Amino acid sequence: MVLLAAAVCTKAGKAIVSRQFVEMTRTRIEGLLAAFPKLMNTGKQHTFVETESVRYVYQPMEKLYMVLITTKNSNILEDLETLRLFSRVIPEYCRALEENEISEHCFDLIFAFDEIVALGYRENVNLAQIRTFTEPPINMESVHMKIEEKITLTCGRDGGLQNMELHGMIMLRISDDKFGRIRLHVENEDKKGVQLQTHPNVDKKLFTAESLIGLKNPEKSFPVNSDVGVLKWRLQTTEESFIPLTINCWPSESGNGCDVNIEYELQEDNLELNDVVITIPLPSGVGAPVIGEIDGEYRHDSRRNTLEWCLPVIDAKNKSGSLEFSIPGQPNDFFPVQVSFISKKNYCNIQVTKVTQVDGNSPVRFSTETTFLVDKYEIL
Amino acid sequence: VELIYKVCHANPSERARFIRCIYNLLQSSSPAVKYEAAGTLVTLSSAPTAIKAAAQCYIDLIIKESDNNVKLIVLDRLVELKEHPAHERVLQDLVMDILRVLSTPDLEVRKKTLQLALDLV
Amino acid sequence: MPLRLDIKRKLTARSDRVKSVDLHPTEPWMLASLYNGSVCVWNHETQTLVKTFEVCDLPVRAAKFVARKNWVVTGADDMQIRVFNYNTLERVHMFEAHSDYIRCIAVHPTQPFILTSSDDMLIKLWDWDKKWSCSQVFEGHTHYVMQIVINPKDNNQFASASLDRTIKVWQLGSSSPNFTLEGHEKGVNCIDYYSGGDKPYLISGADDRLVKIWDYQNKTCVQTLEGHAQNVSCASFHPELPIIITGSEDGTVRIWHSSTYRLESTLNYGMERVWCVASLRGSNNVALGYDEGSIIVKLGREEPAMSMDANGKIIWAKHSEVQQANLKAMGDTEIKDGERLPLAVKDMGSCEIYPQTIQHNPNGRFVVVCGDGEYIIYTAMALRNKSFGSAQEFAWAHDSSEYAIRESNSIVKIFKNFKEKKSFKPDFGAESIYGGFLLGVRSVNGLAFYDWENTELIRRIEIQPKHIFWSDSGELVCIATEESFFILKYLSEKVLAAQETHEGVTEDGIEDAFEVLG
Repeated sequence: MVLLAAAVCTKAGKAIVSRQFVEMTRTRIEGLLAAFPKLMNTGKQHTFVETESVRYVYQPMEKLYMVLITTKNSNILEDLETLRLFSRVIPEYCRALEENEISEHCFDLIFAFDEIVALGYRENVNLAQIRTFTEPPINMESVHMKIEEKITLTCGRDGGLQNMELHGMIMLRISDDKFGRIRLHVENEDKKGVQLQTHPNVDKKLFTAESLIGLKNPEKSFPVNSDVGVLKWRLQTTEESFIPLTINCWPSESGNGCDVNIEYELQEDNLELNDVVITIPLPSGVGAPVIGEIDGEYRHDSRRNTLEWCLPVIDAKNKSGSLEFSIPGQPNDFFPVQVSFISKKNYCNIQVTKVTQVDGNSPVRFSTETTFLVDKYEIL
Repeated sequence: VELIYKVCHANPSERARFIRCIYNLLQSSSPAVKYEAAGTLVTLSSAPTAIKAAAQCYIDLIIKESDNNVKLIVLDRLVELKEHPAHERVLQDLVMDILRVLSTPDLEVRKKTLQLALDLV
Repeated sequence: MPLRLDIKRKLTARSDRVKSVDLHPTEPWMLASLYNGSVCVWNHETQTLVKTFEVCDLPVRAAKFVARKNWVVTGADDMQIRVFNYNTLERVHMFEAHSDYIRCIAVHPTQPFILTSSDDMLIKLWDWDKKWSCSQVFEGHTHYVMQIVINPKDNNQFASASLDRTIKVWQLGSSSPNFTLEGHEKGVNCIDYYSGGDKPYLISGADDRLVKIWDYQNKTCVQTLEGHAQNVSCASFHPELPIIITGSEDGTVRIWHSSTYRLESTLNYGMERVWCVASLRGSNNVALGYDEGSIIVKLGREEPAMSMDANGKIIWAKHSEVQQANLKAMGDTEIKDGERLPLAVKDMGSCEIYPQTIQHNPNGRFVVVCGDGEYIIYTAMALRNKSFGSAQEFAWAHDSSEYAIRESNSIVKIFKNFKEKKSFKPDFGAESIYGGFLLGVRSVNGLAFYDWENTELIRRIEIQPKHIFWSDSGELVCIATEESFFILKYLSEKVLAAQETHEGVTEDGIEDAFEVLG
């Protein structure tokens, strides 16, 4: 409700007919209408006048007031507009306003009021609607490739893959004299999801076996967006993407308290991830936690209602904690845990097999680097 | 859900929010020159001299922001209707003369007007 | 005979036969009194209907505003004039104005009076301040008093028209008509005065198809106006413009020039049977009551034609120390910028045409009077016929010894030395013209600029203008537009390659030759 009541008044000192959308203003309706509409709603021949902390909108018709009352307001135009539509509907029922004829068509008017303003929100009405109801440097030549990717994952406790998707691009920065043709060879990709974009100056080659892409690179750095998958794409992490982390969550009911063990697994031991954090949520009746972890720091945070474990760099590792809970209610379902991580590989598995350049002698592929970042990575 | 990046896009509803949004993007020394506020504002004093008297006040305020000594109170903006070039045709002062009053318009407007002559100059 | 007009339909409303039409004495509203038993008023500027009043359930023939009280007087077939407040919406007073229905009411703002004219052959006076007591009763008319008007030279005087073939001029003081005019021969539907402080005139309209003009000073009938080709329902004088506007039950309205009575226009609407006319006293709105509704119409001439050269001959037409037909005016005065400067006119020689637009040359060597599809050139300060030409429109350009004209063949023309230039002839069509060096011609929702070099389309700007004026170097242009304003750059070199090449499309142009500066 914003609109307390929609009311037709006689300034005889009583609300002649009126509508209470939901039980609130019963008897209240009559006293307001009876005092205030007598004074012209205390108006001066102004449509808005407010008295005793209630907004009264009105129009005089004879010894009668057609009145809209609100004590809250959403918009200027609106309050008038419901009153106005009401004023098209009221002479159809009662041939202007007049207490005896208003009285006789209590049902008509009242029904219109419910229809016009429903639970205090100003709906619209019309006389036809109403009817249904009442019916040169090449020494320098070098090339660098940077594959930046983000992976997203939703997984069950069971380890169900659910949905995943990798987003990425491979940027190339090349210092090469002349205009050299380059051929790029990459692994073959599949994607449950979809998206691939190719930079201009990218040509597609058809070969009986293997796929190839060739292009003259712009100098400096540019998104390759080569052909093949492209060097600008959304691939599905689902399609052959590796999820650097798998979290195995074992919640346990210690009884009054709860013991949670969180298992983190990384890919090959040799590779190390960085900026890893595991966010393990906790229930509202927290008490306090005791957490233990071999590597990194772990801290419980109230407010957040989550325990956050941070590890600068990890070959791979795990954490455990015991929680104390007051037990209101019954058991609560767990919310998913999320992780942030950085890995020096792409888990879209993009591999740059070979980029051979022509128009000249061998350039040096000084470096190829891979930056892998976590997107929305969630596991229950 | 309110606040638009646009000018509008159409219709009274969008239009009504829009003057709120405009006052944000320039709060500084009242609205000065009233925006889409002007339309509701007249009815706010339908009884009848009080609107002009009020209107006269805003128009005087708007002319200039003077020194603001004892009854020299004109706020709003310093230059937006100036005062007093000697090449301005047919000048600012013609409107200023109304405000000097004996009763030259009616008494409610008169009381506002005498203060308002004092206030600009 | 030529006259600055431009008939425009300001607002229309459909309703049962509106006997009277009124403009509110001081407000922008027009009230029409209908046979709906209702009178309705609408403010035909913002197109808002301000209020309606239900006077009777039987026709309300008359309605007018008594603006000071903030009240409206109506006279209906209740045989009453009922008064209402038009902002506090209630009936202020009820009184019996007559023994019969009230055809017209006239309001004296300077006195408390309304006199009303009724078809009980009597006109009665009521004083609003007494709470509509009967101040005076006028007995003179022996027939149906169709209309009443107040003389603007003595408000104590009014004339009433009755179907008794007279319009009787009465004074308030005197029940009886202090003199009678026999203004018509088949009864007088209407009386009006030609307004002003120095205009003693009457008009009579009659059902003999004719409107007659009378001079009340001399008492003679100045002329007879053909009126309409059927009974003239009403006739009135426009104040500002020299015309008479009449209405007839044939659904036609005609406008007559009040200097030779030759037909200025005939207007029909699909509303037909035009009962009344009335004119705004501040001039250029007339409203006409019809069977099927009312219309408020806006007449043309809103602005003056004049131009200021460098010789101090600032020439206008009409006005004081200048005639309309001939041409004159000078303005050598430099008195203070804060007030309006005197007329300061000095006499200027011959003219042969009417000035649709009349203008001095911008540096002072020519004078142009344009009129009736022709331009006549008169010499700056000697006014001997220099030259002649064709022009439904004439505009001086920037060059002002090259000018643009609309010769109205569907190509905008340039005349140079007042001799036609056919090296100028748009590969657009035309609908209208803007002057300056690159002539703007508007056609096919475009504004196209044309060269005075080979008339190729330089560029088209996709917002049509109000005007084009070009600087006096002809590289910069100022465009008056509904957009607001443009300043554009014409790069001369870019135009020379483009125009020669004619790479600029027939109706779309080349978007490089011109560039949009700001």
